[PDB]
Amino acid sequence: VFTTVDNINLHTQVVDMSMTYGQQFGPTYLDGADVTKIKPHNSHEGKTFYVLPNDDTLRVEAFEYYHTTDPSFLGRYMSALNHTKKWKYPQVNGLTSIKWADNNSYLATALLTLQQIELKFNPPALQDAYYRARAGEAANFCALILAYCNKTVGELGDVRETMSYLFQHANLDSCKRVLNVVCKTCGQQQTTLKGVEAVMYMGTLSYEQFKKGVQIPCTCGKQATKYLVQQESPFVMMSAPPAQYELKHGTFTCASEYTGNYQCGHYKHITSKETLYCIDGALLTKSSEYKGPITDVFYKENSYTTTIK
Ligand SMILES: CO/N=C(/c1ccc2cc(OC)ccc2c1)[C@@H]1CCCN([C@H]2CC[C@@H](O)CC2)C1
Ligand SMILES: [Cl-]
Ligand SMILES: [Zn+2]
Ligand SMILES: [Zn+2]
Repeated sequence: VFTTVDNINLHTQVVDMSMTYGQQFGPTYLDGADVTKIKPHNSHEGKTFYVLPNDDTLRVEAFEYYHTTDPSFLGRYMSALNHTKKWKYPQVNGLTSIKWADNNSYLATALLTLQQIELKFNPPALQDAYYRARAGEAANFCALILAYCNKTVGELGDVRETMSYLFQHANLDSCKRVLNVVCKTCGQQQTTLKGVEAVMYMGTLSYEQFKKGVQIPCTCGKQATKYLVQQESPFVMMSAPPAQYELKHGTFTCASEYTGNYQCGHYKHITSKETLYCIDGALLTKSSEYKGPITDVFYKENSYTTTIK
């Protein structure tokens, strides 16, 4: 029998049927399933089991693969894998999606988004899982996302919360956003964001509107105008409270629709390819135009410098 924490460095161990896996190894999982209360079977010899990082070597390996120090991570990860592996991951419109189960609509929408933006995860667990998931095997990636976000299967989620959590574990250091807020009493004031903060915004969905200028409260009492001075990033995420919004073809990359409230709701994913495709888990519907309660819109960027002198 073998044990590991990353499924990359494996360790050979001893087969003894009298003691539960929990008494010999500690908490043990086989392909997600909690076998801690189980004693070893004759058919298990040679398989790979996961265990918690109790050995100092396993601590190091788990940190290098998952980029977290949380001891419970693996536990949570494995618990999530017990469900994500049962889900169906149909190909829909050239992307990997999830047939609806366990309120996963936010997860399916985040999954489709991740497959359409240029992102480079730093943790190897995530890089490996990402490439597997882009090809259709997305159980591990979804379990890892649930784990990194401290969400459980069935638990309610926000697509923006998920994307932001994950961006933290991505190489966005080269990203840069220069803004300029212009109040008529306070004057002009410029700011520069780098990293994760440069690729997200909250307040408006329209990126063209962010470039033209958006009204925001100022402390003096007036409304100030914030406009985008410079964007250096592979993508940009714009969020806003759900509202009826008209997605025009060729003007965005993809978008999150949300119907419902803080208690109960359902997420749909819209993407602009050669026309507007609406991916509701395993369901797909095409349309030339789309109007819906949008809350996230994702745009592609390379380098932008404002024309406002
Ligand atoms: C009722 O939804 N309102 C929302 C909201 C509010 C204010 C916002 C302000 C923004 O900045 C200007 C940007 C985005 C905003 C989004 C979200 C969007 C939909 C998904 N989440 C989940 C959160 C966990 C659980 O409660 C289920 C819903 C709620
Ligand atoms: Cl409802
Ligand atoms: Zn002011
Ligand atoms: Zn309800």
